[PDB]
Amino acid sequence: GSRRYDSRTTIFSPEGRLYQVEYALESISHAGTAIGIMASDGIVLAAERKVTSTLLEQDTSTEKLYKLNDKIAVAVAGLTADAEILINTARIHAQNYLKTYNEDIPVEILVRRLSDIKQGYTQHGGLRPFGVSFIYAGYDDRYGYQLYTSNPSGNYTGWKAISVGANTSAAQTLLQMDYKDDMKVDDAIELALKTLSKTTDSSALTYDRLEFATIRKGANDGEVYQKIFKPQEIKDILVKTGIT
Amino acid sequence: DRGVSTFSPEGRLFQVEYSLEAIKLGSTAIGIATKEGVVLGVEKRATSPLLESDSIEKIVEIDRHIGCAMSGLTADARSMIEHARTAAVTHNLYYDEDINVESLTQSVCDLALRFGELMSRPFGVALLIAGHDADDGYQLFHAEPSGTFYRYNAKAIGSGSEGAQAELLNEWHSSLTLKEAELLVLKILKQVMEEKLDENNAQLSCITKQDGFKIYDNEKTAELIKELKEKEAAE
Amino acid sequence: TGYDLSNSVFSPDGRNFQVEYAVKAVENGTTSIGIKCNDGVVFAVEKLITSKLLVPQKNVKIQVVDRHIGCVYSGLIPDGRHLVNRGREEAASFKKLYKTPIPIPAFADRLGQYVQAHTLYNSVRPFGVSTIFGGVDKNGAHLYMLEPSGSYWGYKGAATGKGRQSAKAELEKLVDHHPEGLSAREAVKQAAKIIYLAHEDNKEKDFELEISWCSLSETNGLHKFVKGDLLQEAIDFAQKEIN
Amino acid sequence: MDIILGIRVQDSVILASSKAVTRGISVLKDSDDKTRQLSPHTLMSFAGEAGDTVQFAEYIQANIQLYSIREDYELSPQAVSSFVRQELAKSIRSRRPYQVNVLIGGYDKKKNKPELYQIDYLGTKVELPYGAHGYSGFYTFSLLDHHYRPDMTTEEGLDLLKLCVQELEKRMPMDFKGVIVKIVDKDGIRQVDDF
Amino acid sequence: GYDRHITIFSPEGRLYQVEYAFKATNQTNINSLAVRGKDCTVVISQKKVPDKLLDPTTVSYIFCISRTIGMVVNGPIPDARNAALRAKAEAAEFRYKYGYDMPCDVLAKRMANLSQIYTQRAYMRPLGVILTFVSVDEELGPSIYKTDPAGYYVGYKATATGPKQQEITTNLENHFKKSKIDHINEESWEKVVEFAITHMIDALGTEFSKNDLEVGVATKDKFFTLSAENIEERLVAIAEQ
Amino acid sequence: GYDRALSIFSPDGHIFQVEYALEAVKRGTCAVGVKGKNCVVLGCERRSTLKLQDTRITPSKVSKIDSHVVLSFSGLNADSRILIEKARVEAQSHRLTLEDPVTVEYLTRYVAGVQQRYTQSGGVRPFGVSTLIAGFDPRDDEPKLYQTEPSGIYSSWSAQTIGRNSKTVREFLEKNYDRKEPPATVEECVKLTVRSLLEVVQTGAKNIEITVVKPDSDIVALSSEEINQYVTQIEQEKQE
Amino acid sequence: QFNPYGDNGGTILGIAGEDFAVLAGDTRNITDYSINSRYEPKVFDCGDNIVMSANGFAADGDALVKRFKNSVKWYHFDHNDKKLSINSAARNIQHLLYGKRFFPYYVHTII
Amino acid sequence: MTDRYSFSLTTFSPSGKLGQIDYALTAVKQGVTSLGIKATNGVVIATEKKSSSPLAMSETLSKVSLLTPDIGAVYSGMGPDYRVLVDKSRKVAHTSYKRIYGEYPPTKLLVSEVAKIMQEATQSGGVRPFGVSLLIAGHDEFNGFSLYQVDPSGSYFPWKATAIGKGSVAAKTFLEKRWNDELELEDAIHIALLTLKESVEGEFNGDTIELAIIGDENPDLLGYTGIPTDKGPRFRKLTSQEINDRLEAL
Amino acid sequence: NNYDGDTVTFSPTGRLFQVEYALEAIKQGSVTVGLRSNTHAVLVALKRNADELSSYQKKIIKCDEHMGLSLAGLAPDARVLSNYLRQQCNYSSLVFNRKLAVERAGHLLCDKAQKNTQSYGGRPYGVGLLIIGYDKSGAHLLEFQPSGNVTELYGTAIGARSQGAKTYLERTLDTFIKIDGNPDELIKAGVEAISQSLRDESLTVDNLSIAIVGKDTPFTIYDGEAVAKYI
Ligand SMILES: [Cl-]
Repeated sequence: GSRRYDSRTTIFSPEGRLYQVEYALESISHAGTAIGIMASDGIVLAAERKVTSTLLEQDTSTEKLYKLNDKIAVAVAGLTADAEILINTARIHAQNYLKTYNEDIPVEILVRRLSDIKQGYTQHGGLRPFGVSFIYAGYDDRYGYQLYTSNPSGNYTGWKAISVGANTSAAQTLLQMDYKDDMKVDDAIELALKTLSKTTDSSALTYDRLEFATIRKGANDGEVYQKIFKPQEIKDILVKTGIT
Repeated sequence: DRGVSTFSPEGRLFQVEYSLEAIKLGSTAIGIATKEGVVLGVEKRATSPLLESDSIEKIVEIDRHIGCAMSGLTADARSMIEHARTAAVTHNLYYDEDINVESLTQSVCDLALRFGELMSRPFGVALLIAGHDADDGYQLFHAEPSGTFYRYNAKAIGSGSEGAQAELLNEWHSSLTLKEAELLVLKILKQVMEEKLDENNAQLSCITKQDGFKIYDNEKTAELIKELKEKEAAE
Repeated sequence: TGYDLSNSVFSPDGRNFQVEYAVKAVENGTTSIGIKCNDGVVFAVEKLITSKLLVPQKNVKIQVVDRHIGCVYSGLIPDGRHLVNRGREEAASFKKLYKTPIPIPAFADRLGQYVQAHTLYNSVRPFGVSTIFGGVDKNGAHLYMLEPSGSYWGYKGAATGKGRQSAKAELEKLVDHHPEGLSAREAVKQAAKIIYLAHEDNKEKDFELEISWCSLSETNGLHKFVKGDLLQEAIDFAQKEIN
Repeated sequence: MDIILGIRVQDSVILASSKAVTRGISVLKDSDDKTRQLSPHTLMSFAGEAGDTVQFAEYIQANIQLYSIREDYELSPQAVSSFVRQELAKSIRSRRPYQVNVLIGGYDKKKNKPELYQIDYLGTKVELPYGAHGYSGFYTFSLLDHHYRPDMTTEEGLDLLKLCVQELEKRMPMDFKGVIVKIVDKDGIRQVDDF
Repeated sequence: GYDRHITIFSPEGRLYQVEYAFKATNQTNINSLAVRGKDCTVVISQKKVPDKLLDPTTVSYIFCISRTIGMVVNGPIPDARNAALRAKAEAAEFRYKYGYDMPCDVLAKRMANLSQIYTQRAYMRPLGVILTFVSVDEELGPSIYKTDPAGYYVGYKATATGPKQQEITTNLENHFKKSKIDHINEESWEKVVEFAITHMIDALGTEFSKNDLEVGVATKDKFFTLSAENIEERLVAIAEQ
Repeated sequence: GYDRALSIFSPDGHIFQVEYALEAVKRGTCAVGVKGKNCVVLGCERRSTLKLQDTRITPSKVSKIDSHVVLSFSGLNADSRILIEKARVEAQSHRLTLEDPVTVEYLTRYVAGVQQRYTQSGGVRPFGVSTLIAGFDPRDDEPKLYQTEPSGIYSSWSAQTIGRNSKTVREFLEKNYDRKEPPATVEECVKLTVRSLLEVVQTGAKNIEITVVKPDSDIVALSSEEINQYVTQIEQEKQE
Repeated sequence: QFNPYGDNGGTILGIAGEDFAVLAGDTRNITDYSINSRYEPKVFDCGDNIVMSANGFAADGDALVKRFKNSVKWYHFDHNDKKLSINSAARNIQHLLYGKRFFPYYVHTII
Repeated sequence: MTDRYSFSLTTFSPSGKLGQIDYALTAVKQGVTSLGIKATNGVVIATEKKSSSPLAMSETLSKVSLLTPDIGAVYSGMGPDYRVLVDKSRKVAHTSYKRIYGEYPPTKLLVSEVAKIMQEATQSGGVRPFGVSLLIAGHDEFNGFSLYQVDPSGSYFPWKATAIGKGSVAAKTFLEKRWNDELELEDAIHIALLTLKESVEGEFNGDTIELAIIGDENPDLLGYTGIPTDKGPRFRKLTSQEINDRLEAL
Repeated sequence: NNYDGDTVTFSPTGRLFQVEYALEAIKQGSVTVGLRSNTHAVLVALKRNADELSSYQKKIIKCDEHMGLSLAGLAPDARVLSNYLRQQCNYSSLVFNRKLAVERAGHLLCDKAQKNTQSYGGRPYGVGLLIIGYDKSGAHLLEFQPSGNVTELYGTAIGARSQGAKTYLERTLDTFIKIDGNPDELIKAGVEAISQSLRDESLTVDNLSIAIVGKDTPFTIYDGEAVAKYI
């Protein structure tokens, strides 16, 4: 019957690893590097678009940085199509929570929900896992600014600064070297772009090969503003920090 | 790979034959039926001294007139016990009476072959179901994962089974007393066990018409162990 | 290779080897035949007497569908029974909705589509039977033969099983020597002969002859088993021709 | 059940709820506590059809307690009330709706404010300084309209509540066997044993 | 090498089960041809009754799908009948739901979409058949639309299918290169059938008796198959000029 | 639905998927449980490969199932969340129907039952998780400590460890833990738990988490500095 | 409107002796003012020395008696030909009757 | 029966490759060249009508398809997969958008919906990915003119201009030199015809080329008058004659 | 070989190996004998024990007052099939007030066993059954195989060493068929038949199992000291 052709996506190796999760992570290691850096007064999301063309319409393009609600955003690493399935689920969960409790969803609860979905695809159903790793940047009134990451296993962890995708070993060393706890958003912006500039497999880091975003309490009084940077604004911040 | 319910060329179900190998690895359990009662005894086999051995529950009550001992993958037995308890209670609800030991055993054994591609594999545990009813008196059954159950005068299952069964072969007769059976289970357990038999790493139980199914206290079993040692030293 | 391990898999030829292996089971079975006559059809089958302990006339192989259709098959007997059970359901629902009994060509496609359905998936096995069937409807007599692939045609004479070549040769002579046609009572006698001649391929064990027929004149268009004197008359005729 | 009142003062919420439980002809109990603690600083009183009331209250209680454990965090009174309202709004279009009216008195530890929410069986939520369900409002609201002030102390709130209960005991035909009063403040929930 | 057993992509970007279903198509060893007249669409197909025991009247690869649509099949008869029954059901449902007779090209698309599903979904195998649908459509006029196991379909001026399709195709190609029109300029369907048979004879290089052919004709508001005597009359006219 | 029998018997009588789930537990960070006379302490390893972590928001290794019971684990982190959720739900369902919180034994038996069900259900793999469940039964001052594992077997322990290098810390506990006189105070029990982790952990900085559970729903997690004081005192006594 | 119930009349009587028991019933079956039958047996031997009668709506009575007799048969199969005691029969009948709690057997049963 | 293939047929290999998606892209590579160019006041999509036989009527086979009145699509790869995708795309444009908001979806969202269908075939049980790459050109009020590519994986990218299939590498290089941000629609059509000539071997005319535009509103093609706000479809398929006219000025 | 992984797969010679392996399980099973006259039908079964402490596995199952069978092979599968027969017998009685014909009972067993041989996932039944009964056309004896093949016979035997008993019956055919209105002599012929299949072991009191049905005889099983008469 059909058994003959079954890959068996949800099984342990003899070593106690989930084959497909490991291979999905290998897939993600080739994706464009995404970096998150959390500061005391905001969060930075910086990400590298993969070998773009001159004919790509950059201003209407979105492959890396997506908005989940007004307070939470995500940086994607891996299959964009897989990520969008999960992003629409997360967007719904946030609105379900808002409808039920009349309060914006706390960041961790959203992250857990998405991470639980990914876990399900590794334990049951016989389907391949989502080949996606997220960096979640978000704010709530309980924990303030938060950075998380999730991967195809469905395991998630919290971070002060973190990279996903390509060259994370190199990237995480550079972040670990220059990061400090009292750091500010404008400093974190500079660190994010400097790290990408050194870890990039491209010859030079330019505005057209980047997506960039900041979650700031730099909004008029006690409230939070998400800023997805436009191509011209990414070009300006590259000149400001002194990379181009 | 291959079907779960596949027949071998010899005419046996592969999975059922493999589950029997799991049961051979399990800890020893011995049952002895007499006209004064049935005795059930088990090797606890704690994997470390820090494990509180009184938490090892390999002897279990199904109803007041039916007890049960297990050997093999003991986690698999929990749903079997649950079904057995439910079957025993449900029959009492429908018929205002105790359920026959055989009928209970049959109800448990009907689960065994409900596997395919229902559950995904046979049970990896054998059961010694011991009880009493008015029609057939004191009874001991051996319920396998094949769905087959044999009634026994005495039976050993687990890692020391064929050695213990040969010993039960010689020792059993139709005029055994309950006290004689208790000592005989303890004797044979001590023989096949790796570690030295005491009240903490071995458990006794019995089922009598008057008092029903009872698990023995460690203090009570300790006395029967001391009584055994003396009677073996006596010749 | 591996194209013969799963049903519904095209080999590089364009063939479904599992169906062709089902044919081998059919070829292993006993001989069964069909003869189309003037106003009806005659079915006959070889029943191997495995032992003296078999009760004569009891293990009936030919089956009736509705009241006007006869079915006989060679190969895996249970598979044939399963197909007839379906045929009876098809014929019942037809008559339920449309009032009239199912026409034979209509009935033939109901079996055909069902057997063909068992060559579409790997989760089922093809039928291990060639079925010869037919009867009398409003448009007259019809004889069909249905293979494991779902392939079926109308026939003047039909034969399947281990003695099919022997039988087919005999059927071809009848078609040549009777262009104007064959009568129902003639066809019963000839059916008996052909089974007796086809028994040379299964000559180790002795056998029991079983015959049935539908005929507009002889049975009012209804399926009936050939019994008693008419059966013995056909056996005598058959025994005379082999000697 | 019959009479449930609620009043939000300066620094606490006070809920008064009758003790009588009547089954048609006889008063089966005169000491029934028509309330459940949903979280340490959130109390829900309730009244409506038999069985439904307690089943609903305990179901809400369990869900909030489940949330409290999962997140290691107490939901705000507003959040709990919104959850409760949704459950009732879902209920009203069911095969058999919950016939239960509730008051949710809670102290928001973040804002340092007492909060009273009145929700009926339809899922009709309103935040109020003082509230009631059933016929209770008809007698008491005229007194509360007059005497209520937003800066009242808890002791002043209890005195105003006594005046409301006295008016009910005078003019209501049913003997509701007095009320159990409970206070919800920054320190949690406590019961006024003498009333 | 399980990428050749089920309908999934091979490393080359190929579906081998679809390609092997195309090979099952020629297993009957029958050649079909379809051409269009002014008022009609004619389809002819070789008829081969090898066994004398067969009732030759029941041996047919041409089907009457609806009153207006006819279908000829190149491939094994079980799959042919599978397709035929479905196309009949689809044509009938279409009329019930939408209030007018299913067009030939729409049916061809519907059957092609079904065949596409068997190329994508693994549990369903492709049918080893090429379905040539013919009608005189009320909007488009004389119509030939053909479907295969790949789920491909297209309209035709004329077409040919079978082991010797290429010889027939080129023969027809050369005729339409002379005439420089998309059809057979002929009033009666009788002469269009005569054209079809003549150009099959020339292409295949074989002579036909009445029992060697099978003919289907689509006119306005009906499709019908010719009897052996109707074909004989056709063969007589060909021989007499 | 996907019905495929993933957990099946092999010729030698083993269920490899259950055994490979144990290998995932062997990979997981070390967890330890030690019960004193009037307390239970759950120690947990945090691997220091991950720095730049946010320890405020990162999922803690010890989880409250109810106000009186806690659950730590070793193995797949994602898998552990599913067991914890189910356990938490069952804890509230038990309170709702029985009008009494779960016993530690009951809660363990439930989690172990869930783990077992996944070893003979179609279309699912076993949980790559072993748990340590600890706490105090309602209105009871006797400490409770249980262990579960992928196969679905569970049992009670005076002290126990699971995860990577658990063989070493079990060796330590087997010689240092006396049953006749367990750690009489909270201090003594925490000290023995920190000591046992220090055999394996590497650095005694942020790599040790300690959670102390006491009777009557008194659960507290120690801070870095509080644990660091135990680490300091242990090594100063060791220098002799 | 369709009324699924009917009254077939009749009267039954059970008396328990010291070492015996009787279950009597008239043999008249009726609808409204007409006699259907002057001899329609109402009390049945169900095996295992149990007698039964389900008086009232005869269709429901016949259905119940039929089902209990069947219950007796399966009790023998499932439990090694054990005799169904009168007390066990009674409890089994409770579950038969209560099984249709919300569309009852319109009968007064005596065994 | 039952679809017993409830498990994924596309899975991650040790290297992190999704084999079936790569092979689907290989199938797309073998397919006939199609392209898209965005201008300031329009978008053009074009491809070669590769006729399987000269007896076949290539007008009946439409490679360029209307999805909504302001959105059009062209492909490279497996035609049958494209045909069912166009059916599903048209339907989803109604069910998940028009029947809710009372208007047609914007290009990007319809693309998103198509992409979702193609992703699901990449992860769901018992199916292979679609063996096509789409180029979807469209217009909507708030985003203006846009051109998107959609791949077998479900990934989609917006383009100023691009090409897919047989001679895509050469064609993309050709477009990079010619494209600028000040092109008029006629200039884009001219470049499209030049670019497409390089990949075509045989006949190059209006009968062997399919070409459509997303441009100005066509009130002549609306079918009715009387509602000022309804101004007609921006999608228009160029006729065989209209193509040949521009081939003379080539 | 490569075509024995499941029941849904024909071999190149047209064989169903899983069915043949299920057939093999019957040959491993203990011997049982069936035989009939015109008035009575008899089952005689050799019961098998695990060891000397164990009981002897029951081989005979009652299906109705007028029908029952003896088993050989997987006993749980016989339990499933006998339970199905009990129900079908019971449905015939309840709905039609009609005792189920033995021939029709065979047809139902055949069809039930067949569905397991054509579908994926399942397995064939691993048991052979000998059904005896007395219906409106007199005494009957059937032989069920899990291939689906059911066969009406005068006498037969299935199980290990069954060929000896089957040869004896084939010789005795003309004698035992004529044992009308004499149950004890028909049982004697069955006991003498099953004796031809014995090696080493002999018929003891708790080893032998006999059943009988007839004209004025309900299906009744004889075990223990009830069969000591015939030893
Ligand atoms: Cl369609």
